[PDB]
Amino acid sequence: KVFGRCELAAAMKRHGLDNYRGYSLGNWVCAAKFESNFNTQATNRNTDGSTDYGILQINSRWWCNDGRTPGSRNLCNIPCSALLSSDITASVNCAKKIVSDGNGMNAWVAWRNRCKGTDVQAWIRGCRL
Ligand SMILES: [Cl-]
Ligand SMILES: [Cl-]
Ligand SMILES: [Cl-]
Ligand SMILES: [Cl-]
Ligand SMILES: [Cl-]
Ligand SMILES: [Cl-]
Ligand SMILES: [Cl-]
Ligand code: NA
Repeated sequence: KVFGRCELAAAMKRHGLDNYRGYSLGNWVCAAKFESNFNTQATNRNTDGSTDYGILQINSRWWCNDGRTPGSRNLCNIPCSALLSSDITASVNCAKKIVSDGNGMNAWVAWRNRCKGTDVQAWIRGCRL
Protein backbone atom coordinates (compact mmCIF):
# COMPACT_ATOMS: atom_id res chain seq x y z
CA LYS A 1 0.00 0.00 0.00
CA VAL A 2 1.17 3.51 -0.72
CA PHE A 3 -0.11 5.68 2.15
CA GLY A 4 -1.22 9.25 1.77
CA ARG A 5 0.76 11.63 3.91
CA CYS A 6 -2.10 12.51 6.31
CA GLU A 7 -3.31 8.90 6.19
CA LEU A 8 0.03 7.72 7.44
CA ALA A 9 0.16 10.46 10.06
CA ALA A 10 -3.21 9.40 11.41
CA ALA A 11 -2.18 5.68 11.57
CA MET A 12 1.12 6.49 13.22
CA LYS A 13 -0.60 8.59 15.69
CA ARG A 14 -3.04 5.93 16.54
CA HIS A 15 -0.52 3.43 17.07
CA GLY A 16 1.25 5.72 19.56
CA LEU A 17 4.26 7.15 17.66
CA ASP A 18 3.46 10.84 18.30
CA ASN A 19 6.09 11.92 20.76
CA TYR A 20 7.29 8.35 21.26
CA ARG A 21 10.78 8.66 22.96
CA GLY A 22 10.21 12.42 22.53
CA TYR A 23 9.94 12.28 18.69
CA SER A 24 7.04 14.39 17.38
CA LEU A 25 4.80 12.85 14.70
CA GLY A 26 6.36 14.87 11.90
CA ASN A 27 9.74 13.18 12.55
CA TRP A 28 8.16 9.81 11.94
CA VAL A 29 6.31 10.95 8.84
CA CYS A 30 9.50 12.51 7.44
CA ALA A 31 11.43 9.34 8.14
CA ALA A 32 8.83 7.25 6.33
CA LYS A 33 8.78 9.61 3.35
CA PHE A 34 12.52 9.39 2.80
CA GLU A 35 12.86 5.72 3.70
CA SER A 36 9.99 4.27 1.63
CA ASN A 37 8.04 7.11 -0.07
CA PHE A 38 5.17 5.87 2.08
CA ASN A 39 5.18 2.47 0.34
CA THR A 40 4.67 -0.48 2.72
CA GLN A 41 6.07 -2.76 0.14
CA ALA A 42 9.49 -0.98 -0.21
CA THR A 43 12.60 -3.23 0.11
CA ASN A 44 16.23 -2.34 -0.20
CA ARG A 45 19.22 -4.66 -0.14
CA ASN A 46 22.17 -3.53 1.95
CA THR A 47 25.81 -4.16 1.08
CA ASP A 48 26.27 -6.55 3.98
CA GLY A 49 23.55 -8.88 2.69
CA SER A 50 20.85 -7.70 5.07
CA THR A 51 17.63 -6.12 3.67
CA ASP A 52 15.50 -3.17 4.80
CA TYR A 53 11.72 -3.69 4.79
CA GLY A 54 8.55 -1.62 4.74
CA ILE A 55 7.47 1.99 5.42
CA LEU A 56 10.32 2.56 7.88
CA GLN A 57 12.93 0.33 6.17
CA ILE A 58 13.58 -1.82 9.17
CA ASN A 59 16.71 -3.97 8.76
CA SER A 60 17.05 -7.72 9.02
CA ARG A 61 20.62 -7.50 10.41
CA TRP A 62 19.03 -6.94 13.93
CA TRP A 63 15.32 -6.56 13.88
CA CYS A 64 13.44 -9.17 11.82
CA ASN A 65 13.89 -12.57 10.37
CA ASP A 66 14.10 -13.13 6.59
CA GLY A 67 15.99 -16.50 6.73
CA ARG A 68 18.79 -15.02 4.56
CA THR A 69 20.90 -12.68 6.69
CA PRO A 70 23.66 -14.85 8.22
CA GLY A 71 24.57 -14.06 11.87
CA SER A 72 21.58 -11.72 12.20
CA ARG A 73 19.14 -11.31 15.08
CA ASN A 74 15.34 -10.99 15.14
CA LEU A 75 14.87 -8.57 18.06
CA CYS A 76 11.28 -7.61 17.07
CA ASN A 77 10.42 -11.31 16.86
CA ILE A 78 8.77 -11.05 13.47
CA PRO A 79 9.24 -12.32 9.90
CA CYS A 80 10.50 -9.38 7.85
CA SER A 81 7.54 -9.94 5.52
CA ALA A 82 5.17 -8.67 8.30
CA LEU A 83 6.85 -5.27 7.78
CA LEU A 84 5.40 -5.17 4.26
CA SER A 85 1.77 -5.38 5.24
CA SER A 86 -0.79 -2.72 4.54
CA ASP A 87 -1.33 -3.01 8.36
CA ILE A 88 1.56 -0.94 9.89
CA THR A 89 1.26 -2.51 13.42
CA ALA A 90 4.37 -4.66 13.07
CA SER A 91 6.48 -1.74 11.67
CA VAL A 92 5.34 0.61 14.44
CA ASN A 93 5.82 -1.93 17.21
CA CYS A 94 9.31 -2.75 15.93
CA ALA A 95 10.17 0.98 15.39
CA LYS A 96 9.37 1.56 19.06
CA LYS A 97 12.00 -1.02 20.09
CA ILE A 98 14.54 0.45 17.58
CA VAL A 99 14.15 4.04 18.74
CA SER A 100 14.57 2.95 22.37
CA ASP A 101 17.94 1.19 21.63
CA GLY A 102 20.05 4.25 22.69
CA ASN A 103 20.59 6.27 19.50
CA GLY A 104 17.00 7.45 19.17
CA MET A 105 16.01 8.19 15.55
CA ASN A 106 19.67 8.31 14.48
CA ALA A 107 19.12 4.57 13.90
CA TRP A 108 17.48 5.68 10.64
CA VAL A 109 20.30 7.11 8.57
CA ALA A 110 17.80 8.90 6.24
CA TRP A 111 16.16 10.57 9.25
CA ARG A 112 19.60 11.84 10.45
CA ASN A 113 20.59 13.13 7.01
CA ARG A 114 17.21 14.45 5.71
CA CYS A 115 14.84 15.13 8.65
CA LYS A 116 16.89 15.87 11.78
CA GLY A 117 16.86 19.59 12.55
CA THR A 118 14.43 20.41 9.76
CA ASP A 119 10.91 21.78 10.15
CA VAL A 120 9.48 18.28 10.49
CA GLN A 121 6.08 19.72 11.52
CA ALA A 122 5.57 20.48 7.80
CA TRP A 123 5.02 16.72 7.28
CA ILE A 124 1.76 16.84 9.28
CA ARG A 125 0.59 20.32 8.17
CA GLY A 126 -3.02 20.27 7.11
CA CYS A 127 -3.81 16.85 8.53
CA ARG A 128 -6.95 16.45 10.63
CA LEU A 129 -5.03 15.06 13.45
CL1 LIG B 1 4.26 13.95 0.47
CL1 LIG C 1 5.76 17.37 14.25
CL1 LIG D 1 18.72 -15.20 8.93
CL1 LIG E 1 17.40 -14.46 -1.79
CL1 LIG F 1 16.89 -12.73 18.22
CL1 LIG G 1 10.13 -15.84 10.99
CL1 LIG H 1 16.67 10.70 21.83
NA1 NA I 1 17.45 -11.26 11.07
